[PDB]
Amino acid sequence: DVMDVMNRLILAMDLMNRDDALRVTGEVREYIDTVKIGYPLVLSEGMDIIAEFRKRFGCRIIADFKVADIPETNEKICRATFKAGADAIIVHGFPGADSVRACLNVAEEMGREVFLLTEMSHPGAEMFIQGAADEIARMGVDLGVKNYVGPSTRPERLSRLREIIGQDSFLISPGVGAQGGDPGETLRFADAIIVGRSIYLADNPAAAAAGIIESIKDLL
Amino acid sequence: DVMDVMNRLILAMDLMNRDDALRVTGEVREYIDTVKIGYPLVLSEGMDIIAEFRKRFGCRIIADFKVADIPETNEKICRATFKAGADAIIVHGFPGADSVRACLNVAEEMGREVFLLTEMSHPGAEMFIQGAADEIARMGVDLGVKNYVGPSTRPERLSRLREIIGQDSFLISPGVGAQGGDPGETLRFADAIIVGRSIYLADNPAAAAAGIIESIKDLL
Ligand SMILES: O=c1cc(O)n([C@@H]2O[C@H](COP(=O)(O)O)[C@@H](O)[C@H]2O)c(=O)[nH]1
Ligand SMILES: O=c1cc(O)n([C@@H]2O[C@H](COP(=O)(O)O)[C@@H](O)[C@H]2O)c(=O)[nH]1
Ligand SMILES: [Cl-]
Ligand SMILES: [Cl-]
Ligand SMILES: [Cl-]
Ligand SMILES: [Mg+2]
Repeated sequence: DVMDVMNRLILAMDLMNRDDALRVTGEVREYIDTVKIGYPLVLSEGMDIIAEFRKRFGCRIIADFKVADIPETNEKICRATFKAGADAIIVHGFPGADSVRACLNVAEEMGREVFLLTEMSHPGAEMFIQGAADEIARMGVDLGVKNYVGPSTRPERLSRLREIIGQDSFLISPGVGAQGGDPGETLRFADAIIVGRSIYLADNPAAAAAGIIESIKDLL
Repeated sequence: DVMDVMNRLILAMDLMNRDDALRVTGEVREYIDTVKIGYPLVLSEGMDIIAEFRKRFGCRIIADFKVADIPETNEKICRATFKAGADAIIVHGFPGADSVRACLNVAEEMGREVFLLTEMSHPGAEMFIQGAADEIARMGVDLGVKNYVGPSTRPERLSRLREIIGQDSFLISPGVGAQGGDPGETLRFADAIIVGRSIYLADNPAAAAAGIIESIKDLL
């Protein structure tokens, strides 16, 4: 009972121009039915971009908003985001359980899903997030979180996060390609990989996506 | 050399419809010249609301976006935010130094300021953020950050943050009113207080703002 991500591949659409974002997403549509839309695109083009993607493509939308406020503000952010048509939203765990619970409550009420971001993929994540991440994950499990995000760039950490959340939980993982993570190795632990620049900056994004999929063909 | 906030009072405009947000801000305009605009309003009404506030009120705009992504994405968020006319942006320190530096770089390029959020005001902040907060503040100092955010709801923690950053740094503080923080006590340590619901949900927002100011009149 998890979202059925085509080819285990989620596009991180972080182009900031509507025309370019629409073109590239359209070009890879035969390979990907799940698109992660974040603030680079939303702050450049408006929340109506979610509407436009739904209209143009047959794609699920994950709003990567890394929600990280107090409970009252988190509730408002989630409400606005789901109102706009996002299927799911990504929330930070480091602000604590009440902040996460606020998002879960709105998602339950509105019939949508929360993804909990545990450890991040960039070097700075080692300073504070890494040391909290196992506990953030355990907190997620205690709160009944079913969907998680963890880092492709640290296979040992991604493996531990998978252990904590169990095989039944859904885990997606960014940092593949540009940040150095390997698609096949990441899919040992994650249900789906998130890929941005490797696809959207390619001369031929469709060929780039098809190439990633070919490399993981035996894992589909 | 620091931001000059009228009446040491920053309005947290978290109403989610344009008409109400503009009306209430108009009602209190004689008391403030600095407005914090966050995702509740921006995700509901669009980034164009920032220019509209500048057109109507001439106020400074702090974009409270809790920026908490990897460096590459942080750059794009800051660029989109400053393009919309924000004077400053609030950035989480928890994701580490590289993520903060990404924001500082864009702010310098566009003539804007970064505010570093150290400890948060809500109960969940105790789980992970609080234990990292002094180190996050020292990181800010090392990075040359001059503007900080810390919690009205824990004056002893707010005082410690002031100690770390020094008297020359600029410190603003939310959690006043609704979350239990006291305006005058908070201004012992913060340069300015952030106030949302105690004003914008009041029967008479102007009288609410006037009342807060009366209570701190000997601190102005
Ligand atoms: O830990 C994380 C969490 C993320 O959401 N992301 C997001 O995943 C995407 C990665 O894109 P890319 O493949 O271009 O590196 C970006 O949208 C980024 O904001 C990440 O890189 N690391
Ligand atoms: O630690 C923090 C950091 C914040 O930015 N905030 C923000 O400050 C505002 C507080 O508003 P209020 O006065 O209604 O509690 C909200 O916009 C909230 O998102 C906070 O409450 N605590
Ligand atoms: Cl709250
Ligand atoms: Cl770093
Ligand atoms: Cl909590
Ligand atoms: Mg007083």
